[PDB]
Amino acid sequence: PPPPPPPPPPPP
Amino acid sequence: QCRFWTSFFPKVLEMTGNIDEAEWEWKAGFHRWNNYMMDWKNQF
Amino acid sequence: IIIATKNGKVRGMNLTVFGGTVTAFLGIPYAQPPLGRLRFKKPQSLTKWSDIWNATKYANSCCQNIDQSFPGFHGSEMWNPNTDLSEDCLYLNVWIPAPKPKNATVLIWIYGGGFQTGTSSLHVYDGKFLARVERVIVVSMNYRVGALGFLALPGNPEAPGNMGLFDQQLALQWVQKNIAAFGGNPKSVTLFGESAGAASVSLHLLSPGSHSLFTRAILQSGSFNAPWAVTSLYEARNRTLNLAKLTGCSRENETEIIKCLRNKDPQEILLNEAFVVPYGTPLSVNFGPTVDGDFLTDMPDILLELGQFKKTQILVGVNKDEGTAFLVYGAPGFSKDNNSIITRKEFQEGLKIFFPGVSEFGKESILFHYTDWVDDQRPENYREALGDVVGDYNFICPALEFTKKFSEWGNNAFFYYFEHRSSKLPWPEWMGVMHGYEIEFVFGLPLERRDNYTKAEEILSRSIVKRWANFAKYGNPNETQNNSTSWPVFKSTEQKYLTLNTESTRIMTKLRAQQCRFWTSFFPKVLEMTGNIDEAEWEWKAGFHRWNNYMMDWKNQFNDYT
Amino acid sequence: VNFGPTVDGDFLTDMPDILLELGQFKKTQILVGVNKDEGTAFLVYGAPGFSKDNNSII
Ligand SMILES: *[C@@H]1O[C@H](CO)[C@@H](O)[C@H](O)[C@H]1NC(C)=O
Ligand SMILES: *[C@@H]1O[C@H](CO)[C@@H](O)[C@H](O)[C@H]1NC(C)=O
Repeated sequence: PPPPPPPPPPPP
Repeated sequence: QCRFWTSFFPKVLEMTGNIDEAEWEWKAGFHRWNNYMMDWKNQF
Repeated sequence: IIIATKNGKVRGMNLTVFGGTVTAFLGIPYAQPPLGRLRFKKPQSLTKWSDIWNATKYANSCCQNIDQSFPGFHGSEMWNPNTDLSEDCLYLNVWIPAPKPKNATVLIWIYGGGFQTGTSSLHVYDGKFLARVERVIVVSMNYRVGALGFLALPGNPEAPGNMGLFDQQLALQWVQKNIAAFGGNPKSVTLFGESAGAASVSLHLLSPGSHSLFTRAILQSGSFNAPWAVTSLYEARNRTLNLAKLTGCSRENETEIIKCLRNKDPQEILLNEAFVVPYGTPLSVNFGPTVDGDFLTDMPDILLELGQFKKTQILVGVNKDEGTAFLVYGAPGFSKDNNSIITRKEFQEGLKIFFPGVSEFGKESILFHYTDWVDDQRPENYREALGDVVGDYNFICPALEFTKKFSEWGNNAFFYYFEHRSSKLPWPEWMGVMHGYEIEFVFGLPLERRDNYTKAEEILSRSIVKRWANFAKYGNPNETQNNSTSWPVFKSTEQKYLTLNTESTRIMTKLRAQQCRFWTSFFPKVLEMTGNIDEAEWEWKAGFHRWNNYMMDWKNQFNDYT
Repeated sequence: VNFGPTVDGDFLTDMPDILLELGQFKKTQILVGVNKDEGTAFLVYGAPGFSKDNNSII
């Protein structure tokens, strides 16, 4: 399938 | 020694100093990712 | 058979052992019963007894919790006490060879049980065998354990702490006072004990009050410098205050706290003992030795460093698989009816169980340090590793460092490594030469042909008993001159030790030196990490590496799906 | 390396370890090797105590 998506970061 | 340098030392570098190079790397990952819409628009 | 002592005459009984006779006096009182107002106080000298006491049966065991994790299983139940529990428990037992020796060397047994449990009346502590075979006198005593032995409010004579230790010391004094009436030599006195017996004897090397009542010392798997052995002064006091809180004895001053605590039932204390520490281990000692100012006038490492202790010969050793006993008492996945194959995550969770307060980098480094495989995948790797971790952390290297530092002041030390797995072990094979399961060999049970041990185990037990007796008599644990392996001294340079098994005993050097080196010279510096970071970049890396490999997974077959 | 190789997007489309991880390279035989003391030369270029005219016990 079309793949899992990326996760974004938490920046401080 | 090489077991140490490949499998322990990187995780030791994982703590000292924390700056926007991680956010630089996320910019790299977003650039790694944004191409996948055409891979989503392969046939669809 | 009646022997007149300073307190009065005592009657004993003959036992027939190996075609000979031993005279046993079981349950001799050595102190006033610590009841009522004497509860939690230091021991009081025994004044006098009434007529002749018939010391022909074991006494009550002292109050303790009982191991009940495996009902009916001989492996666990053989160490549980087999008589009634009571606060009136300061009694000792003496086994003497018959006929009476004239100037015999005395062996004093100190039971273990991690300072929370144990009793001198176990079958595995019957001293008739050693008395029969080496014609020496053996004495063992019951001493207070747990909070009853070690509740501490230092400076207050109503409960100063280390009471159990002071019981031991007073018992030594009783031995000095009385051993001559038994045919004993007060100038040839040897102490021995295991896991807490060894910690106690080692503390008697440091305690000025103990400075002139014995000659030598045998230490089986243990010493005071282990992390679980001694509690800091204010952690002890804090725990005392917390037990008081749990029991409804939190008061203004100390003496009101003790007044209500002297009225509590022993069972209430026993059921409350387990909550004074927020995150305990299977080796956690709620109430144990501390720097009381009397028994310990300072932190033991400092006293040790300065050479202020009894300069004498020591005998020290350990079993091959010291750590195996504790995993089945809390870690998930382990079972005595399983082969206990665990995963990396189960291993890591075990690490969190046995090392609750250690930083994340500490866990990563113990994990890294213990996975340099000789051979992989080899399924039993992680299981043995975790057992190997606990023992290494808790036992062998502190014992060795103690020996090293003791020998730096010029006295002879001899170290053994017991490597034989008993043919009668009820526990599975994977647990090997377990903690505490050398004592039956120490006490000579395989010499008894009716006991289903092998001939080789009889031979082994004869050889260790012979060398032990020679060490006791002469300070040198030789066996025979000619055709016998000599036991060399342990020196900080060569660090020679003796292997113990039935095949062949031989001399090796620096047992697991690299692992124990890690625990003494790297591990202390790991609790100094103290850097609590935002953890968000750390958790970001945690999700980021899985982002990387889950990203890898796509084009593995994206190229194929074309 | 003051000025050196980087991810230019043309020659190198990503950080090289990732490309390595993904098998995106020429599939052929290679011969690789090293000398025992590659690093000694650099100590006399900054580390205190070292000299090519010393026995450099530190
Ligand atoms: C170990 O014991 C548990 C129960 O405590 C059991 O569920 C598990 O199947 C066993 N693992 C084995 C035999 O590998
Ligand atoms: C090495 O050289 C340094 C300075 O270059 C000097 O201080 C040191 O004494 C030398 N060591 C020797 C000659 O062993």
